[PDB]
Amino acid sequence: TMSLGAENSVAYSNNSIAIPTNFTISVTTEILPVSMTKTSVDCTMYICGD
Amino acid sequence: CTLKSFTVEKGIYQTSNFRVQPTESIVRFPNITNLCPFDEVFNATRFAS
Ligand SMILES: *[C@@H]1O[C@H](CO)[C@@H](O[C@@H]2O[C@H](CO)[C@@H](O)[C@H](O)[C@H]2NC(C)=O)[C@H](O)[C@H]1NC(C)=O
Ligand SMILES: *[C@@H]1O[C@H](CO)[C@@H](O)[C@H](O)[C@H]1NC(C)=O
Repeated sequence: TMSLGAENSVAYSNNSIAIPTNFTISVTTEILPVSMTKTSVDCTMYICGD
Repeated sequence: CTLKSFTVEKGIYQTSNFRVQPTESIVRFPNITNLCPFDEVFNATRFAS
């Protein structure tokens, strides 16, 4: 049975806050297709040839 | 003829396909020439059951 993710209980209370004291500059990749292979078909020569 | 119109707008149009035609015909058969014995089959006096 697959694992959905790691268990993480957030320590919520009505008067506590969590403030970051540092940071990481993270660079991530996103790959997006833009174009296809442009194809042309001669219908008569595909079906019948010569 | 492709666009079915007498006025063709500006652009590039796929119309047909160029192909170089065959120039002559060559027939290549085996050089051995033997008279084929169809006379033994169809002119036989008696056939089998
Ligand atoms: C904030 O985080 C950066 C890393 O993201 C810390 O920089 C590192 O500091 C240690 C100790 O001085 C060095 O050994 C590392 O080489 C540092 N890394 C880089 C990439 O510079 C930084 O010290 C942190 N600052 C605070 C205030 O927590
Ligand atoms: C076929 O057989 C007949 C006799 O049955 C003969 O007269 C005739 O010439 C034969 N034909 C050939 C092509 O051999």
